[PDB]
Amino acid sequence: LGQGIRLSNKRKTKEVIIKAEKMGKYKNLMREEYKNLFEPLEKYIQKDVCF
Amino acid sequence: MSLLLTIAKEYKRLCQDAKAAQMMTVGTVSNYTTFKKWTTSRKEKNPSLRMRWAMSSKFPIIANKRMLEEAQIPKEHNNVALWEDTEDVSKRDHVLASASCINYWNFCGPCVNNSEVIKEVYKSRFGRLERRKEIMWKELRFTLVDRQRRRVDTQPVEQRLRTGEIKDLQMWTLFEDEAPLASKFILDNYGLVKEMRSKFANKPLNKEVVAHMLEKQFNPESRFLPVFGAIRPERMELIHALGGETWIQEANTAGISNVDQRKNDIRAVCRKVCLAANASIMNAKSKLVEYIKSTSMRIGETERKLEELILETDDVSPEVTLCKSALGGQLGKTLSFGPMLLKKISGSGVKVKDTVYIQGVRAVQFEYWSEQEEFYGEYKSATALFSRKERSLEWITIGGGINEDRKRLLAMCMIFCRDGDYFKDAPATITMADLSTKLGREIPYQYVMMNWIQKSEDNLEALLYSRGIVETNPGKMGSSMGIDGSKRAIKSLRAVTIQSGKIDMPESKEKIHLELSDNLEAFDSSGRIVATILDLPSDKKVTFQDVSFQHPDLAVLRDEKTAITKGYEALIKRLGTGDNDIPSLIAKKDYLSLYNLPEVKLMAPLIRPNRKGVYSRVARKLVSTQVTTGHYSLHELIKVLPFTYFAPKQGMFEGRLFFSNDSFVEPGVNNNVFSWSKADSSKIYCHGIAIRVPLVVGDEHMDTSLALLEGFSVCENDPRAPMVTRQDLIDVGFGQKVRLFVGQGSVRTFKRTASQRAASSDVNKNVKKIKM
Amino acid sequence: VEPGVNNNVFSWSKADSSKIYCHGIAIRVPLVVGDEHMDTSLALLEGFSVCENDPRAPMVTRQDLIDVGFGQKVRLFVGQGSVRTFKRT
Repeated sequence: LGQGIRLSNKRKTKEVIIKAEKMGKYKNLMREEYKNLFEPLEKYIQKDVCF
Repeated sequence: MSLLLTIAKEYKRLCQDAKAAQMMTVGTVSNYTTFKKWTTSRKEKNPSLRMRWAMSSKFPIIANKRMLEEAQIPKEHNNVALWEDTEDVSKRDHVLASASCINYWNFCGPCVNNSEVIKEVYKSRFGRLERRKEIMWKELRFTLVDRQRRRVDTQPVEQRLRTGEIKDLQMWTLFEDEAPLASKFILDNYGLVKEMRSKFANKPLNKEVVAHMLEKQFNPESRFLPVFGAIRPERMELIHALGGETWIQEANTAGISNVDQRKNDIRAVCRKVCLAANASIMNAKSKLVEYIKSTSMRIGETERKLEELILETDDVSPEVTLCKSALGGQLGKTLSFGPMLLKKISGSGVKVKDTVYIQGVRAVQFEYWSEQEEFYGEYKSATALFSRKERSLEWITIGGGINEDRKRLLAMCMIFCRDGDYFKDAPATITMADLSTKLGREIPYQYVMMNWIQKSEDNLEALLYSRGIVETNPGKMGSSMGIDGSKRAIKSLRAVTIQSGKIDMPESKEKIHLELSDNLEAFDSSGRIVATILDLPSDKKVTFQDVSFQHPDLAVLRDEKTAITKGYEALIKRLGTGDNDIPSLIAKKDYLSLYNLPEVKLMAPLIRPNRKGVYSRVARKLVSTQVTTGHYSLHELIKVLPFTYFAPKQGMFEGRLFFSNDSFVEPGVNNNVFSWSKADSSKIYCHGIAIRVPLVVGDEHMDTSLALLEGFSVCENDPRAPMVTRQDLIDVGFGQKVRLFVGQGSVRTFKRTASQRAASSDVNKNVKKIKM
Repeated sequence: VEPGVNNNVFSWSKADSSKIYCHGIAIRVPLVVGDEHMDTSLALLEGFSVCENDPRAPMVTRQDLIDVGFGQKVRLFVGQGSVRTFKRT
């Protein structure tokens, strides 16, 4: 999986960066379209890759 | 019109009374001001209470009556009252009204044609708004803030002026018929007046409001505030939204309002002329004053004289101080010892002599002060509060933020106080050669040690060692300073204390008149030196933009362009009053006598010799064409005249007129050799140098009496000469007299003859002829 | 045709001065010359003469030539990327 998503506050003055291996750790934050596209595949993820 | 007749009838009725006649007869006009106070005097204790208790009424406001009838503002629009016929007790020509009436006007009332003039009336506040929109905010963070208190400016302002220079500017822009005699500030700053005048002319305006707003547009609001971070008018204007004692709203505000750039430019120029004049050995005083007055510089759009900016600035730097001293400008009580800044809080003293041995035995006199004194001191990002006592640094406290700055500030204080044994027995490294006299000019031992420190860091380390070092007592561990500049150590210097938190800059709204010597060192009614030429940087090369050093010593051009420029200068100086000058000749339409001036004859050798005939034809054509009719441009004859000296001939005119050094002028377009603009019509730029055209006659572009003021002068009053207005003032003949009304309650007699001489020379020369 | 330069219609060069090309057709000269052509200092411009190269001299065009003087060197293009210096007379 490519580079992971990024977080940011409302004004975008601060921005966190996370890798792919940790996207399963912050699923509660990602948008819906990005969440529904990630949960059904969470089963197949191993560390940062997809089987 | 009918109004004028009404005013006349009113004056008559009023003179029929007895007391009114006596009061309008005694004294001068100034009494008006007095009478303006004895009337309509009434105040209130708690206006808030009376506002909530007054607006609760039916008709709480007053308003004009005739203005409402003319606007056809009804009464009882929709069962809601708007006003009623009555007479307020004070005015007697106003009628009660209600607040609703105001809204009525704003919604269905009479409309003026346009109101964008507002953006000019209130330029300062729309300027605030515009600068704000271009800020890029950032995150907000929490922490404690080190806010130092000090005096700063909160209003970004271009061309800061004085108060006497505004009270007149408010006249030539708004009330010109009632204007007084032209003052020097006006004649010099003509383009400025023209600029402020173009906007507020032929506009519907309330002028009292505009006049007050002009005062605000030229005021740097100086305040004593707590402050943090950089110091710039753009930040100080919105400091309330950048940080408090516990928070900081980060934001970048670096690229806006361009104020400090002008100030650093001014200081660079001042350093230049100060060093140049220092190059002399016997006239650095007169040399410096001459270099100053012979220089000009651009500020935004306008062209300003250096000596005028120097007497307006407030930069407490060792360069600006000297200049302001040469020009007799008063200044504040701030000292300067090398790069640091100083200010005395209390104490006193007087000079005393002492000596030191440089190498082996070589006695050298150095002075010190015999008493105790207390000082605030400021180096880059570091502050200090110290005390000296009879050639000793008694104590010192520091509140800086860097180790390097702390060490340097402490060292310069030790030097400033002659503390240590080095002032008792100098080091071996120094010698008689390093002592003084680059070329004969001695150097007090102080600045000797100063440069010895700035030379190598190890000298600074040794000097600090000159201060006692001891073991850090218990508890004082935090308030102690090592040799590296560390907030704590096991062994620290002696009688030194550190702290976090800058020290509050002292304050005093005092002014002092100082003087200076032949070595450019200012003194203040005492042997103390406030400024000098050894405390400023050695040298550096800089390329100044928009500057004019029209003085020989300050010039790099070759003799050719200089010859052309001097020819143009001489040709303009003939633009004065009196017959045989070009204005009289134009008035008489004697376009022939211009070809025969002596000035063109002195510039003639400079014309391209192989085509001098062709240019002559073309040149003469333009002049005759302009003079015969009357529609001429004063800035074009002065350009083409130098070519009309020879005899016309035949040939193809390409479009340009060349000199003998492959530098040309083209008739109609501005180029590098001769330029001018309708904005500032009182300047001619030749090879960058600026040349001031006198104000004797006004062509089509110049459009007021402002262009005639350098041609008139006052003379013994003569009741025979005629009395005229300020508009017919253009139709008098050179050398004639005319009476006129000036300002208010004053009549005088003028004569259309100029006098180029000033008072500076007629005073200085005759003075120097008295010191013999 | 243009002076001081070569062209398809008319061309020639040194080391072959006995020939004159015309659309590539070499023609012969009924005479012989080794120096009659070597002096072209006056065949480039009308009232000027070539002189030693000097970069200090300013570039000009063919129009401004009218307003030049004497003792005033000037560079000028004599062809495609070929610049040369000239002096009046």
